[PDB]
Amino acid sequence: KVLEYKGKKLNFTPEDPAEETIPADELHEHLQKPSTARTKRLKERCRWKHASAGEFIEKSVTAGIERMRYLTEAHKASEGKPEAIRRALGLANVLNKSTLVLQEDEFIVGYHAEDPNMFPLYPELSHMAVQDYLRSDYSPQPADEAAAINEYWKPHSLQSKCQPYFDPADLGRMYQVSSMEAPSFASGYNSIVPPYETVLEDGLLARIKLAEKHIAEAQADMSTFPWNGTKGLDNIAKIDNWKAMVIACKAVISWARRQGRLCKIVAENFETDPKRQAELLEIADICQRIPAEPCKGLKDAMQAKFFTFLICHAIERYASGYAQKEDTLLWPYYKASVVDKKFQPMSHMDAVELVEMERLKISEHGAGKSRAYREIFPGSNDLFILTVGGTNAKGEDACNDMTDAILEAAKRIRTAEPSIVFRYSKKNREKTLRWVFECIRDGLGYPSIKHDEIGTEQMKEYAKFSLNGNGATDEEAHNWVNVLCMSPGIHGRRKTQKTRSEGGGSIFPAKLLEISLNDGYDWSYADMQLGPKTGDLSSLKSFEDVWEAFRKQYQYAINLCISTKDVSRYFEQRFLQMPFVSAIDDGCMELGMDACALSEQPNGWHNPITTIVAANSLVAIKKLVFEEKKYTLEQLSQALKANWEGFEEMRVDFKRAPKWGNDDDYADGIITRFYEEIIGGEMRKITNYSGGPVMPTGQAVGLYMEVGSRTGPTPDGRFGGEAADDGGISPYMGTDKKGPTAVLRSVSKVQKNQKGNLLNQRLSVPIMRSKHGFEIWNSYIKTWHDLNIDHVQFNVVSTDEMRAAQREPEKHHDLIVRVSGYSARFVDIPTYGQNTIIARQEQDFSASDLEFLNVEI
Amino acid sequence: KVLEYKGKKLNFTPEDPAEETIPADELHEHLQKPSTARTKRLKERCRWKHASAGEFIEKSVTAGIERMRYLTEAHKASEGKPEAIRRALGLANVLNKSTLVLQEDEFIVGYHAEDPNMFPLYPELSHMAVQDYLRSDYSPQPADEAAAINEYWKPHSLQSKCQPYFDPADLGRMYQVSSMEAPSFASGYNSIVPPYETVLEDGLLARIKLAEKHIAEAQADMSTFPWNGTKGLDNIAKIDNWKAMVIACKAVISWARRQGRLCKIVAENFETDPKRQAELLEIADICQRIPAEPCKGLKDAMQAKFFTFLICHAIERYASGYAQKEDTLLWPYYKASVVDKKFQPMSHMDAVELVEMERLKISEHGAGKSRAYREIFPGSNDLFILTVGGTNAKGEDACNDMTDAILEAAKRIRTAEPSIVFRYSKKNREKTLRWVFECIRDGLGYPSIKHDEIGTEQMKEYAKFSLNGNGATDEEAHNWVNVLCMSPGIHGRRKTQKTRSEGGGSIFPAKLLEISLNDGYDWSYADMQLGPKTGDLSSLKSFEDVWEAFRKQYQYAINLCISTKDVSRYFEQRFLQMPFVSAIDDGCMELGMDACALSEQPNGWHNPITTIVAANSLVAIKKLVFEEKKYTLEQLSQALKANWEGFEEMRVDFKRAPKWGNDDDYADGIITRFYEEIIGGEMRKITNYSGGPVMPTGQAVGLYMEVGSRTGPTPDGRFGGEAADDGGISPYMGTDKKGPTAVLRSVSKVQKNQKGNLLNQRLSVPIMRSKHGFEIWNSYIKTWHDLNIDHVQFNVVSTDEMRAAQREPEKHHDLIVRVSGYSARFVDIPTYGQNTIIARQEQDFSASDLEFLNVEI
Amino acid sequence: QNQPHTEVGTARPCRSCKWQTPDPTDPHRGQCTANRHAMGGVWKRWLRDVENTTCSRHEEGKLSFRDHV
Amino acid sequence: NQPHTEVGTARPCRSCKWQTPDPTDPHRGQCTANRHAMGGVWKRWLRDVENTTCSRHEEGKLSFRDHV
Amino acid sequence: TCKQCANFFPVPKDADDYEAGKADCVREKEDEKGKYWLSKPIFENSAQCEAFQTK
Amino acid sequence: TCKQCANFFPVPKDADDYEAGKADCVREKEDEKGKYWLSKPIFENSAQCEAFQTK
Ligand SMILES: O=C(O)/C=C/C(=O)O
Ligand SMILES: O=C(O)/C=C/C(=O)O
Ligand code: SF4
Ligand code: SF4
Ligand code: SF4
Ligand code: SF4
Repeated sequence: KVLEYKGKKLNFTPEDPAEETIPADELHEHLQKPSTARTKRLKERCRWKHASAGEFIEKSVTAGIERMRYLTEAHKASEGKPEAIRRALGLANVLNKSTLVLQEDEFIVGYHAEDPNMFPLYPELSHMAVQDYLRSDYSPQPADEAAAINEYWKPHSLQSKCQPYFDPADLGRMYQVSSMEAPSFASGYNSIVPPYETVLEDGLLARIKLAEKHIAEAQADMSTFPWNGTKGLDNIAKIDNWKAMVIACKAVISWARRQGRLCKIVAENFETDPKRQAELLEIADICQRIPAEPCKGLKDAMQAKFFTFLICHAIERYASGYAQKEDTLLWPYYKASVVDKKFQPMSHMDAVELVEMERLKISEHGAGKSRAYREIFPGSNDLFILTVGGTNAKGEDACNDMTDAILEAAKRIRTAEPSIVFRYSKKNREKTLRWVFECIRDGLGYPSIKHDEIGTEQMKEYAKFSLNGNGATDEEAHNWVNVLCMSPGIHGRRKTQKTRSEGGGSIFPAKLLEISLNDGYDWSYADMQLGPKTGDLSSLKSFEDVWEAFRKQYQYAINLCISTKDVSRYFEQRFLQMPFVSAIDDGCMELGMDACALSEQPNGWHNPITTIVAANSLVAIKKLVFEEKKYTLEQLSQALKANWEGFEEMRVDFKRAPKWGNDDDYADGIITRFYEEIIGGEMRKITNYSGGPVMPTGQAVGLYMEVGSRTGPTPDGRFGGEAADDGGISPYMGTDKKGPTAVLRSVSKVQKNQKGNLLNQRLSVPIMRSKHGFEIWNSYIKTWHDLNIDHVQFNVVSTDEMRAAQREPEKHHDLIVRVSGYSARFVDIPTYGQNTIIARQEQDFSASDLEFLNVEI
Repeated sequence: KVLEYKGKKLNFTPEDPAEETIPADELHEHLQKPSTARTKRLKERCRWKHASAGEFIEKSVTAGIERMRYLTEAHKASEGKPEAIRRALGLANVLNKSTLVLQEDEFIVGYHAEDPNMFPLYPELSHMAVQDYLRSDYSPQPADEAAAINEYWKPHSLQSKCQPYFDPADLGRMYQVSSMEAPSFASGYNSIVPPYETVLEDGLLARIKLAEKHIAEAQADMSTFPWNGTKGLDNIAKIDNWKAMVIACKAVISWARRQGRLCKIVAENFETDPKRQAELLEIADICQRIPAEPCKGLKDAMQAKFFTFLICHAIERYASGYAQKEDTLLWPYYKASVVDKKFQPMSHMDAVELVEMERLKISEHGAGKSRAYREIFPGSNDLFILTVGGTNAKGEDACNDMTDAILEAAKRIRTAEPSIVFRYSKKNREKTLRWVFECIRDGLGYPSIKHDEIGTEQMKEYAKFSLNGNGATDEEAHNWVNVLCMSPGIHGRRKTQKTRSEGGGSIFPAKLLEISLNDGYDWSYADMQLGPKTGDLSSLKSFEDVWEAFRKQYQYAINLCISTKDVSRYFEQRFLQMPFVSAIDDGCMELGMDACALSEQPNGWHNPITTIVAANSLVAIKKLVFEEKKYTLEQLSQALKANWEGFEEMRVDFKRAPKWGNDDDYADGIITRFYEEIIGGEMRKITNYSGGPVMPTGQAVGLYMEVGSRTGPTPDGRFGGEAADDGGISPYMGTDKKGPTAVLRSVSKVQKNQKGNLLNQRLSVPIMRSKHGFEIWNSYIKTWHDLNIDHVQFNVVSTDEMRAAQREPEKHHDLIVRVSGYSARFVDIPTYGQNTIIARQEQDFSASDLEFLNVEI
Repeated sequence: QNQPHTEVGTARPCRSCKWQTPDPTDPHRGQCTANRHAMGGVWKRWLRDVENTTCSRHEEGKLSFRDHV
Repeated sequence: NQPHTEVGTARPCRSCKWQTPDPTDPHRGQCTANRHAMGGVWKRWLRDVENTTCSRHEEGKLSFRDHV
Repeated sequence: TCKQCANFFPVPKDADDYEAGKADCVREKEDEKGKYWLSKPIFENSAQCEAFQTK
Repeated sequence: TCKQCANFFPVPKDADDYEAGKADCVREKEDEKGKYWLSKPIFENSAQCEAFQTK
C-alpha cells in the first residue's frame, strides 16, 4: 500500500526485498530459520500432539496406562495412612516404576508417559473424563484394566467428593458448558504456578534436610513437658505433611537420576557417534546432579525447569499452563554460563539453541485432559504461556539478554507453543521491543502485550486481603506472570497460585441473555430450564427489566461458578495433596501445610466469555425495541424462535444497530455500564476461599466458538450456532468500520472492576513487514499504555494465505495464527474456527490513525 | 461388744433379733428379699458375666461376631464417603441386621449381642484386643472369618492411627501397665456420660426433624448469593454430621421398634400365659412409641434409658460405666406414673420392682473389653456407677421418693452392679440417708459418699477454662455425677463428657519410686529401662535428691499419659465419630459437630494409683536412711534386690517407720507435701485438649493388685509382687493402728491440687448392724463432711464369713464386698484380691472416737 | 421427523451417527451437529441419551475434525 | 530356672500354667511362677511367649482363683 | 425356600425397616438358665436351615 | 531368564533406587518420526519378552 502522512509518502514494501519474489499466500512457509542443524532436525521430527474438536489430530497419539496402574497400586497399599503421605506414596510409586524415554538429538530429556506418543491419565480427578477416554479411539490399553481402575477410583475421585454438596439440577446445568463452564472437579482441568526459583536455587536435598529438621523439632515439642493439648496437636498434620514432602522429593531425585542413568546407558551401549556419546554423558552428569543439588549453569537450570514442569503439570497432578517468569528466573544462570563463563560456559547462540530445544520439548507434551478441554484449544497440545519483560522491584526495566534469547528462539523455530506474554512498561528497552515486534510481525500471534503497571497495582490490591497477612509486598508485586492466558499472579519461591480453584473458570453472558429473554428456559440447545425464572416477555416492560433479568441470571450462574471452585479447594487440600509442590514452596515448608491449604496471596477471578455478543444484543434491544419502539419484544422473540427465517429485514436492522468498537457514544455508553456494573460489579461481591474478591478476567480462548454453536440466535443478529466474540473486550466479527484507533478508544472506556480483559486485533501485513511498522507498532503500544487498556494481542496473516491453507493444508503446515489467548497451527484448526479467524477485520491505518497514535516517521 | 460412752452403756446387738439366731459365718446369704416372685426368678436365673484375672468366670460366656461382621460389611461398602456418614452407616447396618433377644420374665427388654450368653467385639478400636480374644477360649466363631475381619480392620484401627506419633520405646513402656496405664487407643477402653435427658424429653423423631431442618438451612445458605468462601465451606462438615445424625437416629428407632415387634410376635405365637401375653403386648407398644416419641411414664423412661445405654456403651462404641443422675433424671416420670397417675399408673413398690429388674439387666450386660480390663475389675461384669442424692440448681436437697426407690431396689436385690454414688450435703433428708445406711450396713459397699460442695465448686472452676465460653453455669454445676468411679462431671442435655480421652487413665507412683531408686531401670518385672536416667544411688546424696528423681520420673510418665489421650481424641473425632451421641447433645446438634470434637465443659484428669506405697516408702527413706542414717541407700538397694532375704530386721525397721493414716505429724507432713507438690502440682502444669488443667483423681480399682504384682519390693516393707494400697488416699492395709478418727484427720490434711481421692474404710459389723448403727454412721459422715474430705466408702463384713467363703465358695454366692470404687461378688474375686480385702483393718469406735464424731445417743 | 426422537434399543443410535460428538463433560450425553445453517452456524442440539435415540438424518460414520466445531 | 530363648520349643511359655497373656499385647506374657510364702505373686515379664521356656514349665492352666 | 416356615413372620408394610420380602425369623431356645427368643431378619427367598417347621 | 539380555543393565549398587537384583530394561525403538529409547525397571528374576538377545 501507500499512505500519505504529513507530506511524506509512506511505502509499505517488505523490509527484506526478496519477499517481493515470494507469493503472498505462502509467505509464512519461508520464515523459519532454526539456529543449528540439530534444532532443524528436531523441528522436522517433532511429535506434535495437537487436539481439536475433542479428538487428537494425529492417529499416533494414544493414552497411557502406567500412571493409572501404579497410582492405583500405591493407593490400594496405602490405606489407613495420612492422605498426604498416601499421595506422596502414589507419586513415588509412579515415578519409581514408570518407563523413561530418551529420543534422538535431545538435550533436555524427560517425559510424562511410558511412550513418546502417549500421555498419562488421571483417574483420581474426574471419573467421567476417564470414562470418556475409554469410549474414545485413543483409550488406554488393556481397556478392561483401565475400566477396572476407573471403577475403583470413582468413589474416591474428586468429582465424587465434590458433587454431593450441590443440587443435581445445578450440576446438570453446569455440565452442559452453555451458560457456565463445568467445574474443575467434574473435568479434572487445572492450572498451577510452580515455584521454580526454589528448585533452581536450593536443590531437593536441601528441602529434604529442612523437612527432616522440622520433623525432629516437632517430635521433640510433642515430647516436651508440660504437654499442652490446645497447641501440641497442631504438630500431627505438620509431621504428616513434612514426611510426605520428604518421600516425594526423594522419589523425584531417584527419578531424575534414573533418567540420567538411561542417558549413560544409551551413550555406552547404543549410540555410535562419539560426539553424541559425549553429549549424552554430559546430560547424564547433569541429571545426576540436578535437581538434587543447586543449579550452577544454564543447562542445569533448564533441565531442572523441565523436571519441575513434568512433576507439577503432568505427573503429580494434571495442570494446564507453563506459568513462569522465564527471563528473570533464568538470568542468574545465563550470567553464569554466557556472560561470566564460570560453569557450563556457552555463547548467546548456544542459549538460543537451548531455548529452541525447550520450545520443541514443550511442543511434544501431550496433555491428558478431558474432552471439554480437547475442544476449546484447537490447534495446540494445551495452553503453555510464559511471561517475560516487565519491571523489577525498584521499578526498573527487567529486560535482559535472556529475554532476547527467548524471543529469538521463538522467532526462529516457529512453534505455536509455548506462547509468550510480555509485560510492557515505558522503561522497557528498545532492543527487546524490537525482538517482540520481530515475533509479532512474523504472524506468530505472540508475544501478547499486558499492562505492567495495572498488573502490579492489582497484585498490591489483592495482597491486602491475605488471611495470614503475608500477601505480596510492594516489591514482590512486581514479580508477576500470567497464570494461564490472561490473569496475573505472583511468581517466586513463595505465595504463587497452586490451583485453578483459586482463580479460573468461565461464565458465558450470551447464553444468559438468550435465556433471560425466555424466562430462564434454554429452548435452543438443551430444551430445559437453564436458569431462574426471571420473567416472561410480558413482565419485561422496560429495558431496565431486561437488564435486571440478566442481572439475576448472572448472579445465580456466577454464584455456582465460585462456590464449586471453593468446595473443590476444600476437598483438594484434604484428598489431593501435592507434597512435592508443597516441598518447594517456602511458606508450605515453613508452616508444614499443603500447597492447597495455604493461600498467602489471594487471586480469585472468573472468565466472562462471549460478553460482547450479549452487550451488542442489549444495545440493539434498547435501541430498536424500547427507545424507538420499532419492534416489540414479542416480535423479536418470534423472530429469534424462527432463527430469523422470514424476518431477514428485522435481522439486518438488528445487525446494523450500534456495535462495540466503533467509538459510538450510544453503544459504548451502555456497554461500559454492562462491563463495570454487571459483569464486574456483581462478580466483585463474591469472596473466595482466600478471602479476596473475585473479579472478571475477560477472554474467549476457543470457547467463543463452542459456546456460540450451543447458543441460539441473538438480537445482535447472530444466527443460531454462529461463533461469539473472539476476545472478552474484542469487537465482534465485521462489526467495526471505524479503524484501529476507534476500537482502542472504545476499549479505553471500561476502567472499573475488571482484573483483566482480552483484546484481539488484526494488523495489516504490508505495514508490519515494512520498515515503518515497528515505529507504528511502538506508537500503538505507547498509546495503548496511556489508554490504560489491560491487554492487546496481534494477528498478522493475509486471508489469501489462510484460504490457500484451507484448500491445501499440507503446503501451509508452517503457518501459525492466533486464536484468542494462545497461538495455534492454522491447518489443525477446524473450518469453523478458521473462518472465525479469517472474518476478523484486517485493520488498516489512515493518516488520522497515525496522528492519534503520535507516529514520527 | 459393749462400749460405754459418757456414762451411758452402748450395747451393739443386731436390730433384727433373728440375727442372734443366724450364725455369723453365713449371714449375708440370708439378706436378699426380692420384692416380687418375678424378680426372684430373674435373680436365680441371672446370666452373670463376671470377669477375673483377665478371663471370664463362666464357660458359657463367649464373644459374638454379628457386630464385627456387619460393621466390616458397612465399612467396606462406604469407602469414599464422609467418615461421619460412614460411622452412621456402620451403626445402621449393625442395628438393622442384628439378632434381637427376648428372655423370659423380662419387662425391660433389649441386648447388645446376637445371643443372651454373648457380647460384641470392637475391631475398629484396638486390633491387639481382638487378637487377644481370638487366642482365647471365648473367641468369636467362625474363627477364620473373625481373623479375616481383624486383618481387614488393623490398618484402619484407632490404635494404628495413634501409634505412629510416639516413640515405640515410650509406647512399649506404657503397654506393660507397670508405671503407666496403657493409653485408651491401645486397649479400646472408654467411658461416656450419655445425655439421657434429651432422649427421654424429646424423642428421636424430634432430633431427626431438627437435624433435617439444620441441613436444609445450611444447603440454602450455601446457595445464597453472594457466596463467601471463608464462611460457606464451614457448612460441609456440619451437613455431614447432621446427615450422620439422621441416619443413626432412624436406625435406632427402627431397631427399638423391631424389638417391640419381637415382643408382640412372642406374645401372639409362642406364649401361653395370658398375663404374660398382655405384658408382652404392653412392652411392644412401649417399644413402638419409645424412643421415637417423648416419654410419658416411668416404664417409658426406663425402657428409653436402657436403649440409650445400649447404644452409647455397647453398640455404637464400647464405653464402660453407667454414668447418670438416676433419681433426678427419672423423677418427672415417677411423679407422672406413681404420684399423679397420669400415664402408666404405678405404685411405689412397682417402681422398686422396676429398678430391681433394671439392676438385674445390668447384671446380665457382658462387656467386650480387652484383657487388661478383664483383669482389674475382678468379680464384676464391668464398671456400672450411677449417682443419686446431691443438691439441685438452687442448692436445695435433690433427694426424692425415686432416690428411695432406687436404694430400696438395691437393698432387696443383692446384685454387685450397678454401684451407687451418693453426693452428700447437709441438706439431704434423713429418710434417704437411712436408705443409704441401710445399703451400707448390709455390706454392699455402695452407695459410696461424695462431697457435694467440692464437686460443684470443681465444676465451676473447670467451666472457667471452657474454650467456647459455654462451660457449666453455677446452676448447671449442681447437676454432676461420677464419670466412672470417682471423678465428677456434668450431667444433662449438654456439656457432658463423651470420651475417656477427656479424663481417665492411671499412673503408678510405686513403680516410679522403685525405678527412681534404680536410675529408671525396671529390674524387678521387665528387665528393661522403663524411665529416664534420673541418677544412680551415689548421686542421690540428699533426700531432696530422691524427691527430685521421683519428680522427673513422674513428669515423664504423666506427659506421656496426657499426650496419648489427646492424640487419641484427635483421631476419634476424625475417624470414630458418634453421630447418635451427637444427636442427643444439644450443643453438638446446634453446632453440627461430633461429640468428640466439641468440649464445652473441660474435665481433664488422670488417676494416681498406688500412691501411698510410694509416700510411705519416701517417709521411711527419710526416716531411716537420712535422718537416722541407720542404713545407706546402697544397703537398702541391696536388700531390695534380695527381696529382704537375710534383711528381715531391716524390713521390719522399714515397716515400723511412720505410715499414712496414723495421724503422725512427720509422715503426714511429708505425704501431704507429696500429694500437693508432686502428684497434683506437676499434673496441673499439663493442659488437655479442652484447655483445662489436669488434676489427680486418686483411686485404685483393683489395678492396685496387678501393679503390686508387677512392682518389686519397696522401702515401705513390701515383698516383690505384694499388692499396693487399696485407694487414692486410703492407708496401706494393716498399717493404721490408731482407730478411724486418726485416719480421718490424716486424710483431711490433704486439701490442695486434687480432683478426687478414694477412701476405703472397714467398719465393725456389730456396731453397724445394731440399733445404734445409723447415729454413729451419721456422726461419722457429718464430721467427714466438716473435714472437707473428698470421698469415703465402707465395707461391713467380718473376716470369718470371708474365710468361710474362701473355704466353701459354693455356699456364699450372695456375699457382696467392696474393692475400690466398685462392688464385687466375693466368691468371683481371686484368692489374691480376696486376701487383700480381708487384710483391711476392721475399725472400732472408742469413747474418744465417738466424742470426736459428736455422737449423741 | 428430522428432529430427534426416542427409539428403545435402536439399531441407529446417535452414538454411531456422524453428526454427533460426545458431551464435553458427560460421555453418556451428546451433541447433534446435523443442523448446519447456510451461513456457517452449527446449531447443536443436546442429547440426553445417545444409545436409544435416532432421527431420519442418521448416517453411520465419523466426520473429520475439520467438519466439527 | 530362669526363662531362656528356645526357637520353636516343644513347650512354649504360652502353654505353661504359670503364664497369663500380657494385658496389652498378646505376643507378650506374664510369668507368675515366683509365689512368695507371704502371698506376693512376683510376676516377671516375657517378651516372647512362643520361644521361651524354663525348668518349671508345666502344661495346663490355673483357675482364676490362683491368679492375680 | 425359606417362606413356608412356621418361624417366618413377614415384616408389616408400614414398618420402618420394611423391604420387599423381608421378614423376622423368630425362634425359641432354652438352656440351663432360662428360655429366650431370637428374631433375625431374613427374606422370603432365602436359604433354609436345619430347623424348618412345615407350614 | 530375562537376565542375559543385551537390554539388561543391572542397577549400580550406589543408586538411590537400588534393590537386590533390580535392573533397567533399555530398548531402542523407531517409528516414522524418529528413534528413541525406553528404560523400564525390571529384576534379574523376571519374565523375558518376545525379543531376547543374548549378551
Ligand atoms: O484458569 C483459567 O480458567 C484461566 C486462566 C487465565 O486466563 O489466566
Ligand atoms: O476413667 C477412669 O480412669 C476413671 C474414672 C472415674 O473414676 O470417674
Ligand atoms: S441420529 Fe439424528 S439426532 Fe442423532 S446425532 Fe444423528 S442427526 Fe443428530
Ligand atoms: S516356662 Fe518358666 S518362665 Fe515360662 S511361664 Fe512357665 S514358669 Fe514362667
Ligand atoms: S431361617 Fe430357618 S427357622 Fe428361620 S424362617 Fe428360615 S428356615 Fe425357618
Ligand atoms: S523385557 Fe525383553 S528386552 Fe527387556 S530385558 Fe527382558 S528380554 Fe530383554
